[PDB]
Amino acid sequence: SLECDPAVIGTAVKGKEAVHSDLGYWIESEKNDTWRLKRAHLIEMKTCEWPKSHTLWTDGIEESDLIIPKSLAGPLSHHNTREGYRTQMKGPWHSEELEIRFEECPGTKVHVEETCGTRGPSLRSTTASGRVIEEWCCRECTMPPLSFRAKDGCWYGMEIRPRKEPESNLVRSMVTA
Amino acid sequence: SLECDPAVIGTAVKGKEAVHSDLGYWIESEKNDTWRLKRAHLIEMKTCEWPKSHTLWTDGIEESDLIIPKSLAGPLSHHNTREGYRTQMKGPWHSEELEIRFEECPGTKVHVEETCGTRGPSLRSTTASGRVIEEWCCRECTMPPLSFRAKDGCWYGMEIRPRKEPESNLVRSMVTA
Repeated sequence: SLECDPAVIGTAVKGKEAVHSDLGYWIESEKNDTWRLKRAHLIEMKTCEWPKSHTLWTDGIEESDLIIPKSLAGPLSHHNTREGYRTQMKGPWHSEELEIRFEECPGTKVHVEETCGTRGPSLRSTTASGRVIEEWCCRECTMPPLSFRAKDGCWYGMEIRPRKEPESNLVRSMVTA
Repeated sequence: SLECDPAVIGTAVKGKEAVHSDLGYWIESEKNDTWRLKRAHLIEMKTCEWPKSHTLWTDGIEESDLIIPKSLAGPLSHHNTREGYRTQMKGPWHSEELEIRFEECPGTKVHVEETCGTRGPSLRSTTASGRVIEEWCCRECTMPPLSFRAKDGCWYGMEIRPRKEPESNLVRSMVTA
């Protein structure tokens, strides 16, 4: 009952490339030493549960490791994972159209530093004034960095914080999955 | 090492049908009340383990519920199951080309009755003399019966035994997975 409509789901693997898809989601994974989320295009967020019947590699998964949360129809799959990242409960899920993308936001740099702040809600790379924040960090995430390409610009994964900018003056997601 | 070559596996679900495939195996499943094995065509048998990365719905399976054995590259999947049947360790895996089909062998009928004998090595529907054995049973399997279509004719799943003919005068599989 809680389950997404399986009549319009399409999942396929061949070789080193895979996709979980439905009417609104296109979730690409790839084999690069290990299986990992490669990119996703999300058209309209929904709250149903992606059925395991239409999911690749559903066993041995920590729910907290899924990039796209279970509650937002994230596949319960090793294909919906990425080393150094956990579930993006507070991603910019308000955006109508979203791209999850492993690349630095334009004009920004991310450093891996134990000194960084902890994961909080996704921050956008530009202030409300429109100023680009150049330096970011994460404590133990992997490069290239998880980023979200949205209607209002580029947002960073929960792991990724401004390196010196005070978290106060930035735009943050008020969604919680 | 133990694992089948993934560069060649193609697995896909759309709606109520799925297929796990590679160079030699074509394994179809369907949603019909539950997800179940529908048919399989196996060009040549092999002994490797089908990787879970290329497998749908891999969690909470007991291995002895998988129809095609794990050791014969059977996918560790709820799509490789069928109610009333367990792992066909002693199927007629010697046959070249081979088709798993849920249908009575020609000229034969199968009765579900607890008085049947217990499961054993797969038996062919024709004696060595070429004579069709009409009446078969199984203790608690489901219809249509699990059968194998091979080069030398039609074989039955391990659960399906001759009703009255004394199994001694029949062709058994000499194969164990």
